[PDB]
Amino acid sequence: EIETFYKMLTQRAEIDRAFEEAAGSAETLSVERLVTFLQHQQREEEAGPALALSLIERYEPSETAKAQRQMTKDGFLMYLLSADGNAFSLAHRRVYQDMDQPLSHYLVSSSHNTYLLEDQLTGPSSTEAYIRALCKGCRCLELDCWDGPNQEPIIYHGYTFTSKILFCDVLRAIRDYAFKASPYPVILSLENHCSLEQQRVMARHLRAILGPILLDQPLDGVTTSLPSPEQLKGKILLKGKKLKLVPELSDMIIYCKSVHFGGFSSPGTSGQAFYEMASFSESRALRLLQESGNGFVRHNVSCLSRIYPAGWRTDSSNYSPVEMWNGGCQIVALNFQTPGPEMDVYLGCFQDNGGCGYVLKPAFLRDPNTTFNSRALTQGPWWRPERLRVRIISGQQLPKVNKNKNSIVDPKVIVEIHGVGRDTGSRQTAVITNNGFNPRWDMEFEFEVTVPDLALVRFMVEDYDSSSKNDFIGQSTIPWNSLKQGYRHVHLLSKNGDQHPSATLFVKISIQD
Ligand SMILES: [Ba+2]
Ligand SMILES: [Ba+2]
Ligand SMILES: [Ba+2]
Repeated sequence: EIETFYKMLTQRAEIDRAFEEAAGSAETLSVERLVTFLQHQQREEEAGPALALSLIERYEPSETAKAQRQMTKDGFLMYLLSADGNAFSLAHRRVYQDMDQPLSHYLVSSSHNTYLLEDQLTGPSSTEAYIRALCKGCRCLELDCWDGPNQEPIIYHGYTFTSKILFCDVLRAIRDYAFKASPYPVILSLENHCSLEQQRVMARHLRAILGPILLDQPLDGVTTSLPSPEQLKGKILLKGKKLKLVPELSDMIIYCKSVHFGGFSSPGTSGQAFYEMASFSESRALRLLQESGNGFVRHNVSCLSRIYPAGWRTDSSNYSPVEMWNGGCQIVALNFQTPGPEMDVYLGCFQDNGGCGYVLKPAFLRDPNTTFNSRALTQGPWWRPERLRVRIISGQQLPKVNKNKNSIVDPKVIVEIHGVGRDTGSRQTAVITNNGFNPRWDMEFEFEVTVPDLALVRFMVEDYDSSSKNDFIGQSTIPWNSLKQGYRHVHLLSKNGDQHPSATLFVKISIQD
């Protein structure tokens, strides 16, 4: 029993099976057999002895098998539960993309009314709100500045009862955390309602506090395009109105001149300058995407566009970012403080490219001569249908969503495809009753995805309730090109984006053209 029970608890058939298939009759996987697994099952492109051997050196527990270039079932499991066994590509968990193009070519992690911790009407504001966001990799922040007592500018939500904070205190927090998560440029959106004098104060604080991090002069030779993330590495840049407004501030706006949306031109008239940025509410954006989908896309190739949540979302709720990304919208601002599927998708996207906060758009979204319109799909390089098969096998140590600490979870799994409208889909498994430790579903879903470059696959686990809304247990969102094949574990995250140390899903993924 102290083995029976013990090791029976700690025992997974699906794993046994997998090893068996891999290893066949042997009690061990030889480097050769492992390589075959890595290739045939895991579809690793760098599949080979070098890979195999590192996996064994890295994960094999038996000194004998290790020394002898072999993997036991235990090392097999370790591997599968490791960062290498993660359904989210380990290789993409480091900056690996081209960081030398104009900013407008990247999707940028952006926050809305960053200072807020809760609702838009009366909740608190705090420097913490800025620290958190920056710690989640956010690059684009928002400061709503108003005149404050003692000639000290404050920040809060204009015309509301939201609590207040100091512009200067905010600046220090930003300075301290701007690059804790990424070395790439941070952009500060200043919504300026300050008197001339206090505007002067702001400028003083900016210079004093940010010091040399602040970008206050154009980049040398940057003439026809926005600089690249690499060129602006380690810098903070301001976005706002440029010449009611003191020069001290206006002179600091370099590549992000706040501008009213004109329309989409083409030549050197109308469709704004690269160093100028327009903003669109959630609604206007949709309509524009609705009527002038390709115009927007094309507009977005050389220009940065900021989207922000509809005014009615006083609860700080969030819209779906995907719909904006499909149009090439880069600065899609969300309420970082609000847990939900929207932020789940948001942070899944930005976990890519080493989580640096700048994720390179697909090529077709970087072609000024683009005929793409996610809303009216025609043939083009973006069209590359794939057949995805996901098998939800089992779950391991699913957290109790909390509740009257006595009931046991009755887990079910939902799998969703987010992307161009035609690709969006969702499927769910059955509910296993009373088992969060090791529910087993062994259910498979298949999805057809025509524009994978814009897709994301999301796994969600709920605790089923007949009497009410199901409790969210954990989640994980993976960008299409980071989705690893074969047998893998999906490491579940909490509402708040936190990693759940031992809560996982064991799955088998296969992608075929
Ligand atoms: Ba604002
Ligand atoms: Ba129960
Ligand atoms: Ba329940």
